[PDB]
Amino acid sequence: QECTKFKVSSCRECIESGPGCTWCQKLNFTGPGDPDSIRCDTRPQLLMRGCAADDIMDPTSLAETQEDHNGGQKQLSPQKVTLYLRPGQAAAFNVTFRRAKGYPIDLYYLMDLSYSMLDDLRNVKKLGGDLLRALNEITESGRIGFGSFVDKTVLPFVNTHPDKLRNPCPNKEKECQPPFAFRHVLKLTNNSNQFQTEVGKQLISGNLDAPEGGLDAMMQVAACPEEIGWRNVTRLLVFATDDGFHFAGDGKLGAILTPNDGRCHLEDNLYKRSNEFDYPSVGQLAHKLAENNIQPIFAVTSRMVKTYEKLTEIIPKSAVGELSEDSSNVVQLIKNAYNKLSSRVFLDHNALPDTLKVTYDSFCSNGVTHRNQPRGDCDGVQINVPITFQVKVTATECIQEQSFVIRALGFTDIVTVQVLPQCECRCRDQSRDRSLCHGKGFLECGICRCDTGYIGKNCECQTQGRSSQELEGSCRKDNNSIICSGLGDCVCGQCLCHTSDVPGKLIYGQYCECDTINCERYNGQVCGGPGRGLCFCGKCRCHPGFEGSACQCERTTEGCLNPRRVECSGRGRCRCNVCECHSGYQLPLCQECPGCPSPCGKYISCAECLKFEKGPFGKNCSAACPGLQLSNNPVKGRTCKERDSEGCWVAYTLEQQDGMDRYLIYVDESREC
Amino acid sequence: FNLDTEELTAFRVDSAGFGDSVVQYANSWVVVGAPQKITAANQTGGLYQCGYSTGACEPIGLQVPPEAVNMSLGLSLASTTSPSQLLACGPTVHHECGRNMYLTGLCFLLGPTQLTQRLPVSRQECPSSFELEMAQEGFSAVFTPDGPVLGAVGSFTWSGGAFLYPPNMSPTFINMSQENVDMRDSYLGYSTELALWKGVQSLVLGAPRYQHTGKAVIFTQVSRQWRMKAEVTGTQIGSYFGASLCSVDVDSDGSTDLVLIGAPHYYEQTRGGQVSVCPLPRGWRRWWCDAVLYGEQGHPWGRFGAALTVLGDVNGDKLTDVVIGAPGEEENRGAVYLFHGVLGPSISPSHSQRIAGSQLSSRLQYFGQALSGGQDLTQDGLVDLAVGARGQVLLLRTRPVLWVGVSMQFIPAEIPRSAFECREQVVSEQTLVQSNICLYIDKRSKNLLGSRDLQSSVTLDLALDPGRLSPRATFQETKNRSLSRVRVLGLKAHCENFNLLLPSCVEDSVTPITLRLNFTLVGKPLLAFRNLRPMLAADAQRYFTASLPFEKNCGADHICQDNLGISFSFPGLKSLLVGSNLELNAEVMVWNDGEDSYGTTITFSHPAGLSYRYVAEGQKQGQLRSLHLTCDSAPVGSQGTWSTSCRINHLIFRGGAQITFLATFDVSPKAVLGDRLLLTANVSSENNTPRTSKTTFQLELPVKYAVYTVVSSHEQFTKYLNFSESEEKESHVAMHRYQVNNLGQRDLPVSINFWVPVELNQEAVWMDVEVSHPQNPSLRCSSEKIAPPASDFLAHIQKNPVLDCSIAGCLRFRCDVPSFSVQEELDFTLKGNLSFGWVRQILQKKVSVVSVAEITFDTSVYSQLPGQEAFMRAQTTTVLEKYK
Ligand SMILES: *[C@@H]1O[C@H](CO)[C@@H](O[C@@H]2O[C@H](CO)[C@@H](O[C@@H]3O[C@H](CO[C@H]4O[C@H](CO)[C@@H](O)[C@H](O)[C@@H]4O)[C@@H](O)[C@H](O[C@H]4O[C@H](CO)[C@@H](O)[C@H](O)[C@@H]4O)[C@@H]3O)[C@H](O)[C@H]2NC(C)=O)[C@H](O)[C@H]1NC(C)=O
Ligand SMILES: *[C@@H]1O[C@H](CO)[C@@H](O[C@@H]2O[C@H](CO)[C@@H](O[C@@H]3O[C@H](CO)[C@@H](O)[C@H](O)[C@@H]3O)[C@H](O)[C@H]2NC(C)=O)[C@H](O)[C@H]1NC(C)=O
Ligand SMILES: *[C@@H]1O[C@H](CO)[C@@H](O[C@@H]2O[C@H](CO)[C@@H](O[C@@H]3O[C@H](CO)[C@@H](O)[C@H](O)[C@@H]3O)[C@H](O)[C@H]2NC(C)=O)[C@H](O)[C@H]1NC(C)=O
Ligand SMILES: *[C@@H]1O[C@H](CO)[C@@H](O[C@@H]2O[C@H](CO)[C@@H](O)[C@H](O)[C@H]2NC(C)=O)[C@H](O)[C@H]1NC(C)=O
Ligand SMILES: *[C@@H]1O[C@H](CO)[C@@H](O)[C@H](O)[C@H]1NC(C)=O
Ligand SMILES: *[C@@H]1O[C@H](CO)[C@@H](O)[C@H](O)[C@H]1NC(C)=O
Ligand SMILES: *[C@@H]1O[C@H](CO)[C@@H](O)[C@H](O)[C@H]1NC(C)=O
Ligand SMILES: [Ca+2]
Ligand SMILES: [Ca+2]
Ligand SMILES: [Ca+2]
Ligand SMILES: [Ca+2]
Repeated sequence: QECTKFKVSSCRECIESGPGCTWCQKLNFTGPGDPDSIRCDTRPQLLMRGCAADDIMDPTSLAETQEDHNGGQKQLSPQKVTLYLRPGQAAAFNVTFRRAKGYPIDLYYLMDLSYSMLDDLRNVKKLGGDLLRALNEITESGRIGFGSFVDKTVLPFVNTHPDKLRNPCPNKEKECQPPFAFRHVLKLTNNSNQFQTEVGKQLISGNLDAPEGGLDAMMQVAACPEEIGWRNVTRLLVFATDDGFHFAGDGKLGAILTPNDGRCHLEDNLYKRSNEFDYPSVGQLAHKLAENNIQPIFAVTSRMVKTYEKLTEIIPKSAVGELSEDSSNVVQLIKNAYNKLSSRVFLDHNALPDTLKVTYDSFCSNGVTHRNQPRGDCDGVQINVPITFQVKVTATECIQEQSFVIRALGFTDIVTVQVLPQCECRCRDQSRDRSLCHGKGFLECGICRCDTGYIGKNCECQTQGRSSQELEGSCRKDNNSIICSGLGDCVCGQCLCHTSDVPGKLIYGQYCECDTINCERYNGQVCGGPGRGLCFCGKCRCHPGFEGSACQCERTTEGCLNPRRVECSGRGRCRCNVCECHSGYQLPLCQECPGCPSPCGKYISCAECLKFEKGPFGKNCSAACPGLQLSNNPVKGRTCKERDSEGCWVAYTLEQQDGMDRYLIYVDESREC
Repeated sequence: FNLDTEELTAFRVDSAGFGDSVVQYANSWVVVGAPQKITAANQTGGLYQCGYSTGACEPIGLQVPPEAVNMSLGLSLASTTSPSQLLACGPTVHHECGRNMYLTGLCFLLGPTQLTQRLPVSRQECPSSFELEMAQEGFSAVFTPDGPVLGAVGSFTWSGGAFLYPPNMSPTFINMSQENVDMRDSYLGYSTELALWKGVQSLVLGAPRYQHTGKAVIFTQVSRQWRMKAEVTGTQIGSYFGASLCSVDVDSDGSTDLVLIGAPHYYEQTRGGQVSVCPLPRGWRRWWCDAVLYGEQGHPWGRFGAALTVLGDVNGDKLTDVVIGAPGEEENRGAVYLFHGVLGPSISPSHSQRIAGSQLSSRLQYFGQALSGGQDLTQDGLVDLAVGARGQVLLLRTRPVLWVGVSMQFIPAEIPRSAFECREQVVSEQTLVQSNICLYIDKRSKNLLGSRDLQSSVTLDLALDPGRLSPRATFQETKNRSLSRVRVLGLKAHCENFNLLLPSCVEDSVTPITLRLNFTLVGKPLLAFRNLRPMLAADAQRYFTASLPFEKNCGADHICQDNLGISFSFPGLKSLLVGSNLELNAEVMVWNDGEDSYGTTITFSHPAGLSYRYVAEGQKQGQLRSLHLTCDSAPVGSQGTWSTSCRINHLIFRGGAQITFLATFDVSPKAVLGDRLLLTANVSSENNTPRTSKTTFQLELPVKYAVYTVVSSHEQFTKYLNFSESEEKESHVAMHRYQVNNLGQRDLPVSINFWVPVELNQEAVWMDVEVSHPQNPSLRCSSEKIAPPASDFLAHIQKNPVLDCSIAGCLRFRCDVPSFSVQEELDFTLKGNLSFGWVRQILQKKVSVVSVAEITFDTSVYSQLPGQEAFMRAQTTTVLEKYK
C-alpha cells in the first residue's frame, strides 16, 4: 500500500514510519549481506519476498468498553472507554445515547425592567400559576426563580447625576425604582403564588443608551449560588428584552478597564460591583454558563429576533422566540423550548492537549447520515429514540498516559475516557540465544539489538575499524553509484549514514540516499515548516488536513465558502482557500465583475414576458428566460431602465444571484409611451 | 526577534489607572495616561511625561477648566511627528443641563508651541433622537497632514463619526448620513487611524457593534465629497470586529499598504483572540479584509488584538514589523507578539517572539493593554517600543541584528595524488593543505558607520569530516581534527588561512573532505554599553561548509581527461510574460564524453528576478528526472546577475552516458530585467576545471509583462428613438461616453482607438463629431476616414438593423496617451450632432448606429494576462427609430 522507511532500528521504528508499514520477524530473512531495514516493507511486498503471513507484525488500535451496572449514568454509554491508541492509527468507539424524559426543572426569568417593558410587566407581573401548570405535564415539582436587570449604573449608559437618578421615570414618574442592573428579587422556591406577588411589587426604571447591559447580569446570576442557590439537576434561563445587549469593551466608555472576573459579589441580593467592573465578553458565557449547566432561552421582539439568531449559532442550547411587545405569548416560548432544547444533543470534550486530535460522526434519527465532524449536532431527536456518534481518537506521537472526558454540553454525565500510549510489539528475551550477537547483545523477534558500543546485524563488528572488498556489494544501490551515496561510511555490507549537528538535518537509508531537509519549500520553510508538513526523501508528507507538493495548498478546508455556503459563488474552483473566478469576476468569493457591461439588452424581451404579458417573442418564456425569479419586492443593485417591444420605457432593477445567468427582477408596474 | 528582555527601563508610578494608555511623544519623551487619577471633585485624572536619562516621571502642568468634570483625561492619546505635537483627552466630560447631564469630551494639544485646547473649548452648552450630547468626542484620535481628527461615538442613534479640525479654519465632520438606515449603536469611531497615500489621505473608523458583530469602515475626502470608500462586516457576533486598527507599511515606500483590525473577543474553538490583516485596494466599492490571513494564538480568553502599533524596520530586512498586545494571556497575565511583513499585502502568521508577563515581570496582572512604538527615545540608535501595563509602563529597545557573509577555499585546489595511496618503506610525509576562510559583514543600513557596526569578536569552530568517526585530517595549530579561535571582525573582510595535515595513506578518497565552521558572537563587550547585545538574523546559515576534492585514480595511466558537455531548452515556453508563466520549466541534458565525473556540478547564471525551487515530482514521469541534487543560490556579478549552483549530490556520472533532469525557476511578478533575459550553464566535474576554454551553454529570450487593461460603455449613453419624425433635421447630438482603467501593476503608454460612422454614400450619418477629454489635460487625438468593403448594404442591414463601420464610411480616432498610470480611470466621451437625413437612404425604421472603441498598446514588451480578455473593446449602440 504505502510505506517510506524512516530510521529502522527495531520493529517499533518500522511502525513509526506509517500506517501501511509492516514488519517481519522471520529469522534468516536477511541475505548474505542485506540490510535489516528490508524487514520493514508493505504486507504485499513481504509475501512476494517470502516473509510468512503469520510473521507479519501489525500492532493495532482498539477500544475497551467497560460498561457499568446501571444508574451509574443514564443515557451516555459506554461510561468508561480505555483506548489503546497507536500513533497515526485511529481508534473508534461508539456512543449510544437514548434520552429518556424530563428531570427536575429550574427556571429563572431574566426580565429587562425599562419604560418600554411596562405593559410587559403588567401582562406578566403575576402569570405563574399557568407556569407550574405548563410544568405539570412533563416534569413534576420543579423550581421557579426571578432576576431583574437594566443597565450599568454609571454613564454613559444612564445619567449618573443628579436626582433624575432618584426619578428616572419619563414624564409619568409613577414612583419607579432607582436605576439598577441586577436585583435578585426571588430565590428558587416551590411555591408559585408567593412568587407572583413578590414580582408585581417592584416597578420599572430607566436608562439612557438604547441597548441594555443584560450580559453583566447573566454572569452575576450563575456565578455564586452560595448566595442565590441552585438545584443540582436542571437549570434553564430565559432572556427577555425589547432592547440590545452590551458586551466587553463597552466598559471603556465608563472609565473602567477592569475585565470580567466571573464571580458575583453581592451583599444585599443586589450588585454593587458592576460599576467597578467591565462587561462579560461575548464568549465568556458559552464557557462559564455552559459549565454550570445553564441555558438561556432567547425571547424578544421581532426587531431583535435575527440578532439573537446569529447568537444562537455560537452559544449552544439556545432557542429564538419572536413575540409581541406585550409578552402575552411568553408561556408558549417553553412549548418551543423543550421542542428543540431537548433536541440539541451535544458531545464535546475537555480541551485536549495539542498532542491529540479528536473527531466524531453523526447518525441522526430522521434520515441524516453524517460523517466526520466535531460536536454531535442532531436537531431531530427528542424523547426515547437513541442516536449514534462514532468517536475517532488519533495521536501524532507516542503520548504519555493521560485521561480526558467527553461530556454532553448541558449535562452532568461525565465520561472518563482513559488513554493509553500503545507503542510496542512483543516476542522474546535474552535467555534464548546469548550466542548469536556474539554475546554482546540481546535478541528481539529475529534481529539483535547490540549494546552502546557494539553494532551490526549480529553485534559482530565494532565502530572502530573495518571494511572488505565485495561487502560493498549491497553497500551501493547500483554498479554506477558511489559507496553509501557518500555521507555514509560502509561497514559489514551495510552503511552507517554520517551525522550532522544541524537542526533538522538527518541522513538515513541503506545507502544513505534520503535526507529530511532537501524537499520542496513553502513560505520560506521546509515542506511548510514543522506545523504544516514534514520532509522525507524529497516528498513532503503533509500533516492531516494539508495536501499538495509541499503542503502548498495548506488547508483541505474551504474558506472559499460565503455565508451562502456555496463555493466561490458563481464560478471558480476552490483551490487552497482561493477561488478561480471565471471571466472578470473578482476576489475573494467571486460576486462582483467590475468590468461587466451591464447587459439589459436581450433581457427586455423576457422582462415583458414575465411581469407584463406582451408576448414571449423568440419562442415562449420560462425557457428562453431562465431568470426564473420575479420577486414581488423592492430588490435593487443593478438599477436598469430600458425600453419595451414597442415604445414604452419599462423600468426594472436586476439583482443577480450566485451562478452564471441566474437573476431576480422586479419590473416596475409602469410604462411610458 | 530582537526585543530586549534584560536591560530595559521601567516606570512604576502608582497613580490609580496609570499606565493604562500610552503614546510615543516627540522622540525625547513618552507620555502615559492615568484617567482614574482622582483630582478635585470627581474630576479629571492627569498625565505624566517620562524621560530616559533619569528613570522617573514628572507630572505635567495643565489648566483643567472647571467646566470639564469627571473627564478622566489620558484615556485617549495620540501623537504626530510632522511637527512634533501630542494629543491627550478627557473623553468623559460632564456638563449639567439640569434634568440630565451628558458627555462631550475635551482634548489638549501640547508641544514646543502654544498650549492649545481644541474641541475647541467652546464649552458644549446644553440642548429616541440623539444628536451630540453623549458623543464623548476624542475617545480615539489620530493626526494627519491636514489637521488632527477626534472620534465621536454617540452621534445621533449612537451611529458615530469623527470631527476633523483644519488650520484654524472651522472644523468639518463625517458621519454616515441618515439615508444609511443601519449602523445603530456601533460606536463608529471607537478606534481611529490614518491611511496616507501617494494621493490624498484616508481615515478609518472602528464599529465594534454594527449589527452587534462589528464592522470597519474606511472613508475618503475627495474634493467636495467626503464619501465612503468601502467596508467589511464582522466574522462573528460579539467578536467585536473593529476594536483596534493600525495602518502599517509592509515596505518603506511611505504609502500605507495594508491595515490591521482587532477583535479580542472572538473564537470558534479557542478564544485566544483575533487580529485581521486587510490591505488597502484602490478602486472603491471593492475591499477585502481577506488578503488571506489573521493572527491568533493557542490560548483561550487571551484578548489578543487589544492594541497594536507600527514598529517599523527592526531586523533590517526592509520588511516593517508590528507589535500586538494581549493582556489576557496565561492566568490573566499580560502578553505581546511580534510579526513581520513579506511582500506587499501580507504578514507572517508565525510570530518570531512572544514576550509575555512571565519575563521576570515580578507581579503585573495584565500588560499590553495599549502600546505605541517606532520612535528612538533612548538615543541609542534604533527604534524603541513602549508597552503600558497596570501600574507601570515598560520600554523594550531593539537589539542590533547584523548578519555576515563568508568565503571558503582550499589553496591547493585538489589533492595531487602525492600523499594519496602512499607506501610503507619510510615515511608519512604528511601533505600540507591550506584552507583560507574570510568573514565580512555587509548589510548595515540601519546601524550606520562607526562604533558597534564595526568592532565585534567572534568564536570560530572549524571541523573536518564531522559526520564520520574517521577524521581525514587535522589542523596543525592544535593537532586535533578541529580547532577554535576568537578573532575580531569588521565590515572589512577578515581572512585567515590554516594548516592542514593529510596522512600519506588513506582509505576513502572519492568523497572530498568537508570543512564547516560554527561561528557566533562571543563576548559582546564593545566600547560603551550602548550596544549591549548584538545578534544574528533568522536565516543564519552559521554552518558553512567547503569541499576539498582528490585527484581520482583514473587508472595506472590514461591521464584522466575531463570532458563534459551541456545543453538545455524550454519545452513549450511561449513568449514568457511577467505575471503568467511564474514557474519556469527547464529541460537540461548533459554529456560525459570523457573520464568519469564524480561530484559533477551544474551551475546557472540568471537575472535577480528568479531562483531555483525543488521539483520533487513523482507521480509520474517520465523517461526522466530521478534525481536527488543539492542546489545553493548566491549573488555573483557586479550588479544584477547571480549563480545558482547544483551539484548532483550522491552518485557517479560515468562513460559516454547522457542524463536529463528538470530544474524549475520561480519568477517574481515584479521581475526587474531587460527587454531580454539570458541564462547560462557552466558544467564541470568534482575535480574542478583544470584547463582552458569553458563549456558554457547560453540562450537569450524575448521578455514581456502582464497588464490588465479594461474599458466599459458608461451608461450615460444616448438611446433616444421616438416617433416625431416629420422633417430631416440635424442636432439631437448623441453622446457615447467610454470609461477605461487598468488594474495592472505598471505604468505603461497606451493609445485608445475609436470607430464612429459618418459618410454613407455621400449622405452624412452624424457630422462634426469630436471627442472631449474632461477631468484630464488636453490630449492629442488623430482622425482618419476609411471606406468599408462596399458589399450590398441593402440586404446587409436587413439581416440586422445594426450600422457597424463595415457599411458606412467610418472614422478612426487615435487618442495617444503619455503614461497610463495604473489605477488611473482616465475616461472621456465623444459627441456630434446626429443627422436624420441618411435614415431614409436605407428604407427601413428602428435602425441603430454603433460605435466601437478599442484600446491598444505595444504588442511587444506589454500584453494582457489571463489568456485573452476582449475587455479592451467596448461598444455603444444608439437607436434612431423615428416613424411617420
Ligand atoms: C449626519 O448624520 C445625521 C443622522 O444620522 C444625518 O441625518 C440628520 O438626522 C436628523 C434626525 O433627527 C435630521 O433631523 C433634524 O432635526 C433637527 C431638530 O429636530 C427636528 O426634528 C425632530 C424630529 O422630527 C423634531 O422632534 C424637532 O422638533 C425638530 O423639528 C433640525 O433642526 C434639522 O434641521 C432641519 O431643519 C433645518 C431648519 O433650520 C434645516 O436647516 C436643515 O436643513 C434640516 O432640514 C433636521 O430636521 C437632520 O435633517 C439630518 N441632518 C441632515 C444634514 O440632513 C445628517 O444628514 C448627517 N449630516 C451630514 C452633514 O451629512
Ligand atoms: C558549534 O556547535 C556545536 C554543537 O552544536 C557546539 O558544541 C556544543 O554543542 C552542544 C549541543 O550539542 C551545546 O549544548 C549543550 O547543551 C546543553 C542543553 O542541551 C546545555 O546544558 C549545555 O550548557 C550545552 O550548551 C554546547 O553549548 C556546545 N558547546 C559550547 C562550548 O557552547 C559549539 O560549542 C558551537 N561552537 C561555538 C559555540 O563556537
Ligand atoms: C561558471 O560561471 C560562473 C560565472 O560565470 C563562474 O563563477 C565565477 O564567475 C566570475 C564572473 O562573475 C569569474 O570572474 C570574472 O568575470 C569577470 C567579468 O565579469 C572577469 O573580469 C574576470 O576575468 C573573470 O572572468 C570567476 O572566474 C568565476 N569563478 C571561477 C572559480 O573561475 C564559475 O567559475 C563557472 N563554473 C566553473 C568554472 O566551474
Ligand atoms: C464624587 O461622587 C461620589 C459618589 O458618586 C462620592 O462618593 C461617595 O458617595 C456617597 C454616596 O453619595 C457619599 O455618601 C459619600 O460621602 C462619598 N464618599 C466620600 C468619601 O465623600 C465622592 O465623595 C465624590 N467625590 C468628590 C471628591 O466630590
Ligand atoms: C459504531 O456504529 C457504526 C454504525 O452503526 C458501526 O458501523 C460500527 O461498527 C460501530 N463501531 C463500533 C466500535 O462498534
Ligand atoms: C552494473 O550496473 C548495470 C545494471 O545491471 C549494467 O548495465 C553493467 O554492465 C554493470 N557494471 C559492471 C562493471 O558489472
Ligand atoms: C581534541 O580532539 C578531541 C576528540 O576529537 C576533542 O574532543 C577535543 O576537544 C580536542 N581538544 C582540543 C584541545 O581541541
Ligand atoms: Ca412592552
Ligand atoms: Ca506600505
Ligand atoms: Ca524590518
Ligand atoms: Ca532607541
